[PDB]
Amino acid sequence: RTKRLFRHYTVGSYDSLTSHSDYVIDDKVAILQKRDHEGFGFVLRGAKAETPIEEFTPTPAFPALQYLESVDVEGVAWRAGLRTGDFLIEVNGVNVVKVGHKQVVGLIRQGGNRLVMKVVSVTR
Amino acid sequence: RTKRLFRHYTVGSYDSLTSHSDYVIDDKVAILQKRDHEGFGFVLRGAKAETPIEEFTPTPAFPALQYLESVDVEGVAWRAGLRTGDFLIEVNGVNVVKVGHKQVVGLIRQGGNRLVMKVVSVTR
Amino acid sequence: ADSIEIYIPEAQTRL
Amino acid sequence: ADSIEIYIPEAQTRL
Repeated sequence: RTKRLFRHYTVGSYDSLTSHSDYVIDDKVAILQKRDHEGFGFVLRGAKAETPIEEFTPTPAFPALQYLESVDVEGVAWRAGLRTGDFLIEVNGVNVVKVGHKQVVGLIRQGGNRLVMKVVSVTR
Repeated sequence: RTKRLFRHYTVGSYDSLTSHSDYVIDDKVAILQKRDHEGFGFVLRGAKAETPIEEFTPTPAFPALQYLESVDVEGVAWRAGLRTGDFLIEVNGVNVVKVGHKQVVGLIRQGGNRLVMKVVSVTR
Repeated sequence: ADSIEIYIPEAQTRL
Repeated sequence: ADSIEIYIPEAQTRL
């Protein structure tokens, strides 16, 4: 049950034993309601781009362009289940995987006190 | 000056832009002082071994056998700067990179209300 | 065919 | 020369 996969490589009487653990992709939905003065409690970080970057290709390690660079502990987002490193997938019914920072920020701001997001967590 | 490395890969006129970040290996010393009844506030996880596994080979991905599965927020370890996924290098000055789980836990309990841990945070 | 590394700039925004 | 995959049992402990 509780066990990790290790690779045992051996050549010419030398051994190495290394761990090669796959990325877990864990999707969640967050609903955030704030007060007029308070923040949602997160710092968003991602690529600057005027238009979506079509050729952008999600990988297990990097699903999307905009991610949470930090989350205020016991702030609105934290309470809603958001954690540092979550990748933004959808923001108020808009797909944002490939979307530049300014536009995502603009969507979040159009929402006012309410923000509803699909995000993804990744761990190894 | 804030930026991220991507790889632009093209062949046969098909294009793919993927994140291509260098591993950031951050070593830190955490010093934990708990009260008699509180815990250090973390769950340690890693390979069982009655003796050190000498043939273990550290990689950027997976530097050591024991790591932080979870850290309770607002707890002692959290406040000391420890986070989920850190790899234990030293415990109370003793190298634990290749040390079995039972023995590392032992070293920790031996310290009483004090715990000094050298850890590394791997991010990409 | 080619493979090229590029730094794309990123922004931070507290919300 | 061989590349073999093996599982090592891991333990958890709350401290």
